[PDB]
Amino acid sequence: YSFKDMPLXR
Amino acid sequence: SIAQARKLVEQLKMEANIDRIKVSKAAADLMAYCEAHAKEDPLLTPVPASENPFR
Amino acid sequence: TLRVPDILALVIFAVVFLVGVLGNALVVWVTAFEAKRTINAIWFLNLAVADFLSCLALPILFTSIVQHHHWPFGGAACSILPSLILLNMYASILLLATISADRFLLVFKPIWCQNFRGAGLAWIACAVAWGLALLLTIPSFLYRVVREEYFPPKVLCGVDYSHDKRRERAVAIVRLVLGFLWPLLTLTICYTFILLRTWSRRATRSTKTLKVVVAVVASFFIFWLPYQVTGIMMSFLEPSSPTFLLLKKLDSLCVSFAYINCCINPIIYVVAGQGFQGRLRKSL
Amino acid sequence: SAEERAALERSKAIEKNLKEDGISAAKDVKLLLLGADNSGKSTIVKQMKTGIVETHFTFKNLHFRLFDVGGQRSERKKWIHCFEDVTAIIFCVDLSDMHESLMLFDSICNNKFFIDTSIILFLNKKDLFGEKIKKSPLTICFPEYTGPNTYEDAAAYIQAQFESKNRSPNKEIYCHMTCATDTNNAQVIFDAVTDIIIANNLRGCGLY
Amino acid sequence: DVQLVESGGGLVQPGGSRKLSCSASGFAFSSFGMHWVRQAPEKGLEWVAYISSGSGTIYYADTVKGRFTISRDDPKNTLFLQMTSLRSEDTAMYYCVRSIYYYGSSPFDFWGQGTTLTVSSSDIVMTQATSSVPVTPGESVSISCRSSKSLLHSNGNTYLYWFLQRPGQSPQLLIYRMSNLASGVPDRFSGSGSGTAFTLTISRLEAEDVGVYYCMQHLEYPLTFGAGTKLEL
Amino acid sequence: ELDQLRQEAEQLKNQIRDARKACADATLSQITNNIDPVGRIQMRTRRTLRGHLAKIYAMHWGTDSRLLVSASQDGKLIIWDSYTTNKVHAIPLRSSWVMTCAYAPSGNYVACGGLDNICSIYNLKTREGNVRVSRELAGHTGYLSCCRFLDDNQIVTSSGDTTCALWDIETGQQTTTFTGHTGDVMSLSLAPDTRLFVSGACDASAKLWDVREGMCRQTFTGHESDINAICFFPNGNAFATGSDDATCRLFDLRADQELMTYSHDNIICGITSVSFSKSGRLLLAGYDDFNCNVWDALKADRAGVLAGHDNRVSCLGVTDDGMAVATGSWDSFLKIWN
Repeated sequence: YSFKDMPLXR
Repeated sequence: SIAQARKLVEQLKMEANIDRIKVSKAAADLMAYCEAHAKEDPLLTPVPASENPFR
Repeated sequence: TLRVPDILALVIFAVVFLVGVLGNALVVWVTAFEAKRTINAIWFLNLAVADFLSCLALPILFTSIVQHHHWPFGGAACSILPSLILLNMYASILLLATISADRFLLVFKPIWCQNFRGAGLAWIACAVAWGLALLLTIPSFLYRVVREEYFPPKVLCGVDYSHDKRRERAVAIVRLVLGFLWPLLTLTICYTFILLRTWSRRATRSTKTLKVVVAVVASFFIFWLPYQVTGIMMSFLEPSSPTFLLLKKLDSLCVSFAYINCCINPIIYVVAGQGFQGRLRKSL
Repeated sequence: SAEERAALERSKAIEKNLKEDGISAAKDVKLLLLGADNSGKSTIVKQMKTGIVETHFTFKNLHFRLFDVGGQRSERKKWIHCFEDVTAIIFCVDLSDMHESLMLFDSICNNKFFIDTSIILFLNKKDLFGEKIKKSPLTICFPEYTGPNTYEDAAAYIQAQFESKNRSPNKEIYCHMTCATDTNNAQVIFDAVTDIIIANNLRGCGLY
Repeated sequence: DVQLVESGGGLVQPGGSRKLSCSASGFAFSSFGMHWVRQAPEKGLEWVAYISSGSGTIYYADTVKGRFTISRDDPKNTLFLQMTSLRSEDTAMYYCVRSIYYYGSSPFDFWGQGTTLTVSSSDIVMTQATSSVPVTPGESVSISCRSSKSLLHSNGNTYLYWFLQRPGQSPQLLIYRMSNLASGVPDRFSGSGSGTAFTLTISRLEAEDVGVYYCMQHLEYPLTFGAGTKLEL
Repeated sequence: ELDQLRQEAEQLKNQIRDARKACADATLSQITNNIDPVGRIQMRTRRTLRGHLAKIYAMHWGTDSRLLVSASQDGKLIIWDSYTTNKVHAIPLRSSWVMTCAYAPSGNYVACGGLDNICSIYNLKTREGNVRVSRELAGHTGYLSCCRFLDDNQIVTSSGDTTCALWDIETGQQTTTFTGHTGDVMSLSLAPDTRLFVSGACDASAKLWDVREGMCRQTFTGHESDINAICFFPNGNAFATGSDDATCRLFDLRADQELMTYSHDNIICGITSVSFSKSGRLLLAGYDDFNCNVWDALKADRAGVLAGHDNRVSCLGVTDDGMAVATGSWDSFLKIWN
């Protein structure tokens, strides 16, 4: 359980 | 200041006995030289790039 | 059809791209020729290079957000690109701080600067700034992977932090501090001292320095606070939380508001810099 | 190519030497020392320790260069453009004279080349000026004066008359009554040059 | 008073190592190049090494590459030549030559004296088809040279040189670039050519013009010489 | 009796004016109005020499039309190679206030001068491999303003002391001096025959000198301000000057009067340099308006313009063969046009 969908710009 | 006045008078007297010619003769001579040597002037006539040393 | 503030993000991205492709391209062209003859051009050359690279890399978020989070590229691009896109903005911030420090040093020590000041010091400072930006961005290309689920197919890039939770809370606070707190204090202290010394006595008051300082500091603060606060709030909350959704929605708008400064910052140099109109002909 | 690579190397070495020489020589301040005749320029120059005389010294890690061009009797317009980019002027005036000094100051301050160059003003011979003003009043040369016949008021009037000729808000003038003192002219010049270089750096950085 | 004195000669066993020095006094040493031309006891001249001003470029002969080093000490005004593993073919007399390179310069202007050295037991070819020729005072003589590849460059300059070596002396420069006469030489000598053929004229031959003449090229860095022609009265 | 002297001087001047006006039957324009023009002239830069640092003042060509020379306030006097944009020599000066430079026709010596009232000569063919000072010439009371070589042994110099002199380098003694001017002499040009030369000073006048005998033969009083440039016509029977009145005029030696004026209503800036062409049809004159103009000699109309400099064009020159023209400026740059 390791996922948070961080947007490209970050 | 007599010496300077005498020198000026002598200079004027020396310059007052020159030989003069008409203006037309001088203009004609200038034109003759211009149209006699215009054929070898590389500024009025652009030189071809083949012979240009700065191309 | 994306009933979400992302429309404003798209509009801002398009406008910033249009104003940023130009500007700090003629700026970098002008400053490139001035090298080897003026020491006051290296700072602006590096800043313009970083800003131009960021603006040129900008039009990838547009394509990534018009589609519902699909990743055309492979794993290597996913692990390479974000570090390179963060390095430019971090180097820009450090370059601004270094320029302010250089201005303070020039103001408070004229004799020493006249005796000993060469391009080597400027190049060393710029290299140090780039190295520190690289150190800041080094934790990016070692925790970013991609996942392929079994739902209706799509591929998306996201950071993967293991059950060890004490790692995110350290890197986030470190980057927040070393990217927002130190440059702000440096700018404020340096500019306040410069203004006090300049206005202390006559033959130096200009009334333009106050305008330039305000236009720099206020813009920096206003356009950089929301992104940092949103990042530091997101890095702590649990993924299964009700407050996560608002930040998840506002991330893109915050990113656009942050990148607005990257196209604002060359206008100050273009306007304030005297003789720019006459220098364009000389550069050409 | 041919052996012309050796000539190219020679040219590169010459260019490097030229750049090094320019960098080394671009670390000095140059001052002009215009003034009247028998105004006391030589005395203060010697105290500070036919063609053009160039005396120079070093004070507090700063190298100065002073130029005296009083040995040439010609129109000033012919060679005044050669002394552009100078830091300042060291105009000197004696208080025991004077109209020629005012005319020269007015001509210099209104010149086109020197529209943004600071001027340091020196007033010499204070003790003998006080002795003379005790002997005779200032009305001999300034009939329009109306104040008393002491020293401070006359000095202030003369300074104001000299200063009123300026017609540019960007110029700064530093007046001083030296009274044939010692070890103060260098300090005054150092402060003026420090202000000038600070202003120049601020202008060059883009804050003006 | 330009002068160059050499030291460091003697007898060397095979497999040894020695050094040679060239001391200069009378001119600006820092602005001149260096050469190490050598001559066999009974043969012609050969080129060895080159040291440019500023110690930027160093060139070596293909015969001694990887076996000798050239260095310059500008403050002390000395030239060094360190050689290792001397063989039986390295016996010769070594010369010290100076040259300056710019538009209008005259390279190989001055030659040293020479030091002896005895050891115990893709190129351009210059051809001289003459070995001995008799002359009489008041007459005229002609010497010819040839090259495998044309020396006329695109810029219009031909790189050919002529030297004369009197008995028991050091060679000097007479004609450089096939048309220019060196300073101090009389007007009796003139050179001309076209392409791969060259000719030298020695009209008004006196008793001080007896010696051996050499023709050299300066187009490629592996400089090559000729056999030479003897002119005996 | 000064009154009688002044009266006779005025009478002589009036007689001279009447005699000069009695030989003005026609003008140049009326005769020339029946020839075709030259159209438009377009010139473009080919080389840019960037080695100097501050306000190059003087330049001169060489007789081979391949080597140049330049002087700047930085204290350096270097010579260039136009074809390859190379640097071959660099001579440092004792005084940084220099205003003139000259190249010997043989190519063995170079000369310079300035505000120190001394003319120096440098030797470029030393056997030691370096350029060294040969002689230092002194004797003038004011600053130097021009210097030209006659041969490898004698030089001519114009100074600000309202005088000119002829020197001998072998002994450094002033052989012949020339007097008669009133203001500061600024320009000097040499005739092709090397038997006469003209000069122009700040009293708005010019006069011709004889080298062999130090006498003045003729005087011209056309302009109304300080003369800054002068140059002989290639034929050798005319010359053109330039003043701060923003005008240029042509004089004839045989007729002793002006012939044409070169002025426009849109030009107010003065002239700093003047030069001719190989055939004498073109006239190039630098201006204070940061640019130069090319004018027809026989028609008195503009036939081109040269731009590219951001400051004063302080010097000008044309090669012997007429291949190119060189311009110098206060921006520390040199350009070659063709």
